[PDB]
Amino acid sequence: DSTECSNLLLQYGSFCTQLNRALTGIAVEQDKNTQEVFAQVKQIYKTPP
Amino acid sequence: DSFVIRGDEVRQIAPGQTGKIADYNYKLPDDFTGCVIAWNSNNLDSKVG
Amino acid sequence: ASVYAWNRKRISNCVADYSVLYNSASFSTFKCYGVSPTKLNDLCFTNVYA
Amino acid sequence: TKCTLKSFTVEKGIYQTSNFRVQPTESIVRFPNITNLCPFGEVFNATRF
Amino acid sequence: QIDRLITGRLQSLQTYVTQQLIRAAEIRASANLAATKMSECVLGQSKRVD
Amino acid sequence: SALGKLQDVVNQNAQALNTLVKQLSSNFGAISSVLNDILSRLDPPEAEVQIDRLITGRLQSLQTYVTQQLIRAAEIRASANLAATKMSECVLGQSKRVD
Amino acid sequence: IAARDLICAQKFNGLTVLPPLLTDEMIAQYTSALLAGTITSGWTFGAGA
Amino acid sequence: LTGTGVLTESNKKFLPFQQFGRDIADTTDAVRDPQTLEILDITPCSFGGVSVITPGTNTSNQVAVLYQDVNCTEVPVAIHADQLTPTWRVYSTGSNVFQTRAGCLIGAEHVNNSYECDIPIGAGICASYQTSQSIIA
Amino acid sequence: FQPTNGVGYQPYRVVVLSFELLHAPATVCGPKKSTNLVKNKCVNFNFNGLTGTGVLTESNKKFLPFQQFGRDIADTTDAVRDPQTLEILDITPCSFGGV
Ligand SMILES: *[C@@H]1O[C@H](CO)[C@@H](O)[C@H](O)[C@H]1NC(C)=O
Ligand SMILES: *[C@@H]1O[C@H](CO)[C@@H](O)[C@H](O)[C@H]1NC(C)=O
Ligand SMILES: *[C@@H]1O[C@H](CO)[C@@H](O)[C@H](O)[C@H]1NC(C)=O
Ligand SMILES: *[C@@H]1O[C@H](CO)[C@@H](O)[C@H](O)[C@H]1NC(C)=O
Ligand SMILES: *[C@@H]1O[C@H](CO)[C@@H](O)[C@H](O)[C@H]1NC(C)=O
Ligand SMILES: *[C@@H]1O[C@H](CO)[C@@H](O)[C@H](O)[C@H]1NC(C)=O
Repeated sequence: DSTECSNLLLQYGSFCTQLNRALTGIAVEQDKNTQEVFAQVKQIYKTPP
Repeated sequence: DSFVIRGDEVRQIAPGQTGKIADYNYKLPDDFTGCVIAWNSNNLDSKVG
Repeated sequence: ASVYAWNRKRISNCVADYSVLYNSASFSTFKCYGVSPTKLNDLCFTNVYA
Repeated sequence: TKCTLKSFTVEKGIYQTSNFRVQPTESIVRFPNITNLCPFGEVFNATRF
Repeated sequence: QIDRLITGRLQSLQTYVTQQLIRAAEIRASANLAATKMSECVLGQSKRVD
Repeated sequence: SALGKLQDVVNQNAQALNTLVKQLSSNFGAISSVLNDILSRLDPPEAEVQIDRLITGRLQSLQTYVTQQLIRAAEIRASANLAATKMSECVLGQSKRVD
Repeated sequence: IAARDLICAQKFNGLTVLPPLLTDEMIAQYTSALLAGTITSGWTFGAGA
Repeated sequence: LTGTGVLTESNKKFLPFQQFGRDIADTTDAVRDPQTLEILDITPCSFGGVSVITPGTNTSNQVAVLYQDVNCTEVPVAIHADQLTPTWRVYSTGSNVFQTRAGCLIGAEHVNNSYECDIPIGAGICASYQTSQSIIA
Repeated sequence: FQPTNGVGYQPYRVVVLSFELLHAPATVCGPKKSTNLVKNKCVNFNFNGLTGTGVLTESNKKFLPFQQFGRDIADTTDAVRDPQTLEILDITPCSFGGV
């Protein structure tokens, strides 16, 4: 809640943008891990009695 | 390093300073480690006439 | 000029040699902000206002 | 998104964007209910220090 | 002071990112093992021992 | 364009290089973003702080680029391990695994 | 917890938790489909039809 | 203490020798108002928990926005749509509003039929550019 | 003002010289004497107060009349307008570290 935010963004925003892109890549990697573990066969079969 | 100047030139005894003393008379290095001491001596140095 | 109406003068198309001021005037205060006084000789200024 | 990525062309996908949309227009000042002026005449203009 | 504070916060976030890289590498190894076991033992029969 | 996994590599590399050269344009809390102005306007005893701030900011930007390269290299290494396993098990032989 | 609100990000100074792409219901349905297909078919589950 | 943000009323209780509050110790979350002795907590004005779902600029220039971890009824309050430009008021509310567990998605048309995922929004919700020609979720 | 006043009550004449460094073409310069131009060689150079070390080549860039310096990435001065001859010279770093 600084009184000047746009100046601080223009001086230190691309650093945090690269770090947030790194964290987003990690999160996407976690999603791909879940998909490659559970979604190997994309066929839904109903539970038989 | 002992000498006598006038008052307006005491500001020139410092690293990174310019002036008449700092250019032509006495210059201190940029990486200077030491203490500059200066005191008024109107009673001693100056005489009548 | 007075301090409430200070005199602004443009300095241009000349050579800024302050070493000619050594003989006549002694400056009690000489403080340079954004530039070092030693590097003042080897520099060129776009517009100068006194 | 263009200002966050520093590019005029963005690709397909989802992008986290930093704040550029809101700018404050008004300012409020809240100080305690104090009326009297500080006795700097007693501190600074005393007959003896 | 603002440069020092923001640079310190950004360096702390960078160390957090590197810790996340190590944790994501370990989780990726575990997920690769889980996917290999899913493809070789759930979806079929494996001749490997243990 | 079903080759969206190979164009994405080039796009990600270009986006990382852009981000790096955009961080390089910042002045990192100095009087200028170019070293020549600091050397031209300031004597070394007070120019050294500005030099240290600018070079430290550039080196931290390069470090973030390096960490992004570790993430991209880890993803590419996973894809390359999958490709090598499929080459050894399906091109060079027959696989009993499904899908 | 699937219920975390905006007030949490302010507490963590910016850090937010992104929810996974696959809901636990969708992961459980993948697991149930794998179980039903395995028990019903065996090796022909992944081969299609 | 100068700053820029929004204030809400707080249920916190201050000791008589306390004036400011800092739960995270790098941001003053709460403060005691000097005139009226009520305690007001300070939330940052920045709402950066918004993600823009877009196709290629080469393809189209229309977008959707996912406001993360907020309810769809509180989207104008959270983003302060009164102080925004009228172009951002298009994405503040409208007919194309979908409440997901990841957040509130405005600007994309919800469809009951399901397809494969190309732009992962989250919590089982995905977005695509499909038919005139518009963004569907 | 009186001549018998104290030092702090005595007249003080103040001249404040406001500059602008290394952003526009310059009309006022320092006492340093200009020398010859050595093209296509590694040399310490000083153009309008801008000091540097590198090599210079002739450039095909065109400068607007209010422009003096050139920066593609804004952390290194690419091209400069030579103050005597109005040709534009672009500056390459002397360091060939690509070995
Ligand atoms: C300080 O005291 C002197 C002597 O009475 C008076 O002339 C002067 O106005 C006072 N100044 C202030 C600021 O009160
Ligand atoms: C402060 O002064 C104003 C102006 O008279 C008044 O309206 C307000 O009630 C006062 N507040 C307190 C706490 O006394
Ligand atoms: C989109 O890209 C193609 C090349 O892939 C180009 O021919 C076309 O002009 C582009 N269109 C726009 C609107 O940028
Ligand atoms: C959002 O507000 C509606 C209004 O009644 C409410 O029914 C719903 O439960 C709220 N959602 C969340 C996640 O709080
Ligand atoms: C989708 O399902 C909802 C369920 O209430 C229904 O109201 C709506 O008409 C359906 N839309 C389409 C296009 O089937
Ligand atoms: C500057 O003066 C020298 C000496 O007369 C001359 O040789 C040179 O051509 C001049 N440069 C100009 C006019 O640009």
